[PDB]
Amino acid sequence: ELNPSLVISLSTGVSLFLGRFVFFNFQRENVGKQVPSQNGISHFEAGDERAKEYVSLLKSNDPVGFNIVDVLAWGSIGHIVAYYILATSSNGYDPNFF
Amino acid sequence: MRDLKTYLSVAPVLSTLWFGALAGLLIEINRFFPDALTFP
Amino acid sequence: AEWFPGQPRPDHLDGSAPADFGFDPLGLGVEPELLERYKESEVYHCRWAMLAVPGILVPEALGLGNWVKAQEWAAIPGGQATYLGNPVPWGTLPTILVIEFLAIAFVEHQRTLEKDIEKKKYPGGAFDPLGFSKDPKKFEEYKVKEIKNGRLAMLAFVGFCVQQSARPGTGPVENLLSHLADPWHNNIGDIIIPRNISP
Amino acid sequence: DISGLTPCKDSKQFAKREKQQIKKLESSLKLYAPESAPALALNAQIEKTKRRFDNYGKYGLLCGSDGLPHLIVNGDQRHWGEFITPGILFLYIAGWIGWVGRSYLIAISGEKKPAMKEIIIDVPLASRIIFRGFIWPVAAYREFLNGDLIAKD
Amino acid sequence: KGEWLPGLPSPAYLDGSLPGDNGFDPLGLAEDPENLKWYIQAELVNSRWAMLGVAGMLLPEVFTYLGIINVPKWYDAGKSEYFASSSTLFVIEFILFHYVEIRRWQDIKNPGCVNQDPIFKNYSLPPHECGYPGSVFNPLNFEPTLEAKEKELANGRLAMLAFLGFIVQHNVTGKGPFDNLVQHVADPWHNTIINTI
Ligand code: CLA
Ligand code: CLA
Ligand SMILES: CC(/C=C/C=C(C)/C=C/[C@@]12O[C@]1(C)C[C@@H](O)CC2(C)C)=C\C=C\C=C(C)\C=C\C=C(C)\C=C\[C@@]12O[C@]1(C)C[C@@H](O)CC2(C)C
Ligand SMILES: CC1=C(/C=C/C(C)=C/C=C/C(C)=C/C=C/C=C(C)/C=C/C=C(C)/C=C/C2=C(C)CCCC2(C)C)C(C)(C)CCC1
Ligand SMILES: CCCCCCCS[C@@H]1O[C@H](CO)[C@@H](O)[C@H](O)[C@H]1O
Repeated sequence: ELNPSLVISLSTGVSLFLGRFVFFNFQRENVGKQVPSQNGISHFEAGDERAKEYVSLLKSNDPVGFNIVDVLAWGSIGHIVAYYILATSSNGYDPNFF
Repeated sequence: MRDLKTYLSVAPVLSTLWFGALAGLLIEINRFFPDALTFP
Repeated sequence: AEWFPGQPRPDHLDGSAPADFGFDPLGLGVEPELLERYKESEVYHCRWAMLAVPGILVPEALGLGNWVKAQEWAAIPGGQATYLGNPVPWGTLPTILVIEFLAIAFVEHQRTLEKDIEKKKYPGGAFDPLGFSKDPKKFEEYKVKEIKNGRLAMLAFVGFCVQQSARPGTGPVENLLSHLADPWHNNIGDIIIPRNISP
Repeated sequence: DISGLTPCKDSKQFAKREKQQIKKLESSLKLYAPESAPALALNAQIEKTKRRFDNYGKYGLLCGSDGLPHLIVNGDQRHWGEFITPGILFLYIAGWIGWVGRSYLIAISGEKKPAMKEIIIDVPLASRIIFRGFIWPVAAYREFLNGDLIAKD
Repeated sequence: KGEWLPGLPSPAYLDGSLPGDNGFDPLGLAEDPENLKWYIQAELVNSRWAMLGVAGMLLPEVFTYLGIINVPKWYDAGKSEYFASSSTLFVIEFILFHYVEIRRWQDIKNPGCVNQDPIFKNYSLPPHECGYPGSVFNPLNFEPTLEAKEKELANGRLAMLAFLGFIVQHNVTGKGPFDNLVQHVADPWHNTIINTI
C-alpha cells in the first residue's frame, strides 16, 4: 500500500539534503586528511598511472563543490533506505514482545 | 659425625626421606579415610 | 574543597574550574585537550540528565503511565502514541523516528561549528535571553550550581535504570511510595541479598 | 537435577552397579572355605564396597544414566565439596610450598658460593623457614603492597 | 619487656618500646617496619572488637542461666525477628562502617588528616597517637599510660583466644560456652576435649 515512487523520491531527497547541507563539512574535512599513499607518496606518484584522480570528473559549478560522486553516494544511501522501508513495511513481522 | 650429617643433607637422601614420609602419610590417610570423592 | 579529605589532589586539577573537587582517580583528564573535551561532554550530559528527571517523574505522578511503560506502544504493529490521555494523530513509529533523526542531526550539527572553546559549553546569546550570565561572579556561581545539580541528576538516572532492572514492571515513584510505606522492609537489602538464607 | 542428572540415592543404575560388584566379589568366595583367610579378605572388600556406595548416596552426589557419580563444578552452593573446598585446600598447600621455597632461595642468595646450599641443604635453615607457610597468604599479600614481591628489574 | 620463651632472644625490630612487647614474632611477620605499623593498628582494632564480641556472647548466657533475663543463644540470635529485618540491618551497618573505617584509614595513612569534622568545622581532634584518638573517644579523661595500654592489649589477646575457643566449641559440641563450662566443672575428669572426640 506504500507508493514505491514516493518513498524512493523522498528518501533520495532527504539523503541528498543531508549530504549537501548537514554532513558536507565533516565529509570534506575528513577526505582532506585521508589520501592513499605508499612509502610516503601517493599511488600515482609511485608510478601507478591507473591510480590518477579524475580532476575533470570531480569538478563542478556547485557553490560548495557538490559533484556527481557525492550525488551517487548519497542517492545510493537514499535508495537503500527507501527499499529497506518498502521491504520492512510489506511483510507482517511482529516481534511479540508485549 | 659432622661429615655424615653433611652427607645426609645432600639432595637425593633428603628427597627420599621427605617423599617416604609423604607417601606414608598419604597411605595412612587413605587407609583410614578411603574412597573420598568429595570433601564433607 | 575536596572529595576525599586527607588525600592529595592531582596535579592536573587545581580547583580553578567550576565544581572542581579533585576527583580523578583513574587519571582520565591528564591531557589538557582531553580534559577540555570531557568538560563540554560533562556539561552536555548534565543538561540532558536534568531535563530527563521531570520528564520521568511527572507523567507517572499524574498516573499517565511509567517511564518504561510509555515506550511500549511501539513494538506493536498498530501502535499509536498518547499525550495526557490524548492520541497523537501522527504518533506512529516510522514517522517519529524520521522526524527525530532529522531534527536531532540538524541541531547537533551547527553545535559543532562553534570553535571557541568557552562557547562550546556556554554559548549564551539566544540561549541566554534573560541575561543571567552578564555578571561574572554570578555567572561563575551559576556554573557551579549547574554542574552540581547535573551530577545529582546523572546519579538519579542510574538510580532509575538500576531500580527498573532490579524490580521489573515498577516505576521510580512506585518505588518511593513502597519504601515510604514500610522503610524497614522495602529496601535494597532483599535485592543484593536475594532471599537466599545460606544456612 | 542439574544437567538432567539424578541423585545417586534415587537412580536405579547406581544400585544395580552396587549389586553387580557384590555379586562379582561373592563368586570368588565360593572357591574358599567359609572360615579361611581369603574368605575373610573378600568379606572386608564387600563391606568396603557397601560403605563406599552408601557414602556416595549420603553425600548427595549426582549420577548420570550410567550409574556413576558426576561432578558439578560451575559453582553451585550445594556442590562446593567436589571442587571448591578441595581446590581452596590445594591452593593453601601449594602456596605454602612455593612460599617456603622462595624464602629459602632468598635466604641463601647472599653467600660466597650459594650453589652449595642448593645441593647440600642447610637443614636448620629449612626448619626455620618451613613453618612460615602457615601464614603464607598474609605475608604474600603484604609484600605485594610494599613491593618486595615483584622485582621491578 | 618480658620473654614469651625464656632463653629465646628478642627480634631486633622488637625494641621493647611498644606496649605489649614480649618478643613474640617467631615467623618474622613484623620484620619490615611498614608491616609492623600496620599490624599494630590491626591488633588494636581486632582486640577491641573481640572484647565486645566475647562479652556479648558470654554475659547474656550467664544472665539467662541465672534466670534474670531470657535471650537466645549467640549462634541463634541471628534468625530471631526484629523490627528491621536482617538485610536492612546489614545495609545500614555496611554504610555506617564504610564511613567510619575510611575516616580511620585516612589517619593510618597520614596521622593528622581527618581530625576536623566536615559538618561543624569549629571542632577538631587534638593531636594524638595512631590507634589512640582520645578527646571525644575518651570522654572520662582516663590517662593513656603504658600500664593502661598493656592491660588493654593483654585483655584483648585473651578475648581473641576466647572468641576462637567459642567458635570451635560450638562447632564441635553444638552448645553454648557457659553450658560447656558447667558440664566440665560438674565432672571435670570425664568432660574434656577427649570425651567429645
Ligand atoms: C622455589 C620453588 C619454585 C617456585 C616458587 C616456582 C614458581 C614458578 N614456576 Mg617453577 N620450577 C621449580 C621450582 C619453583 N617454581 C623447579 C624445581 C622446576 C624444575 C622442575 C621448575 C620448573 C618450571 C617450569 C618449566 C615452569 C615453571 C613456572 C613457574 C611459575 C608459574 C607456576 C608454575 O607453573 O608452577 C609449576 C611448577 C613446577 C612444575 C615445578 C615445581 C617443583 C617443586 C614443586 C618445587 C620444589 C621446590 C624446592 C625443592 C623446595 C624448597 C625446599 C627448601 C625449603 C629447602 C612460577 C613463578 C612456569 C612459568 O615460568 O610460567 C610463568 C613454567 O613454565 N617452573
Ligand atoms: C581462652 C581460653 C580457653 C578456656 C578457658 C577454655 C576452656 C574450656 N574448653 Mg576450650 N578452646 C579454646 C580456649 C579455651 N577453652 C580454644 C582457643 C580452642 C580452639 C582450639 C578451644 C577448643 C575447645 C574444644 C574443641 C573443646 C574445649 C572444651 C573446653 C572445656 C573443658 C575441656 C578443656 O578445657 O580442654 C580442652 C581445652 C582446649 C583445647 C583449649 C586449649 C587452647 C587454649 C588456647 C589454651 C590456653 C590456656 C589458657 C592460658 C588458659 C586461660 C585460663 C583463664 C581463662 C583463667 C573448658 C570449659 C571442651 C568442652 O567444651 O567440653 C566440656 C571441648 O570439647 N575447648
Ligand atoms: C574480632 C573478633 C571477634 C569479634 C566478635 C564479634 C563482633 C561477635 C559478635 C557476636 O557475638 C555477638 C556480639 C552477638 C551474637 O548474637 C552475634 C555475633 C556476631 C556472633 C575476633 C578476633 C580474633 C582474632 C584472633 C583469634 C587472632 C589470633 C591470632 C593469633 C593467635 C596469631 C598469632 C601469631 O601472629 C602472632 C601473634 C605472631 C606470629 O609470629 C606467630 C602467630 C602465631 C602467627
Ligand atoms: C541540478 C540542480 C538541482 C537538482 C538536483 C537534483 C534533482 C539531483 C538529483 C539527483 C538524483 C536523483 C540522484 C539519484 C541517485 C540515485 C542513486 C545513486 C541510486 C542508487 C541505487 C542503488 C544503489 C540501488 C541498489 C539496490 C539494488 C540495485 C537492487 C535493489 C536493492 C538495492 C536498493 C540495494 C537543484 C534544484 C537542487 C539546484 C541546483 C540545480
Ligand atoms: C631436624 C632439624 C635438625 C636436623 C639437623 C641435621 C644435620 S644439619 C646439617 O649439618 C651439617 C654439618 O654437620 C651441615 O653441613 C648441613 O648443611 C646441615 O644440614
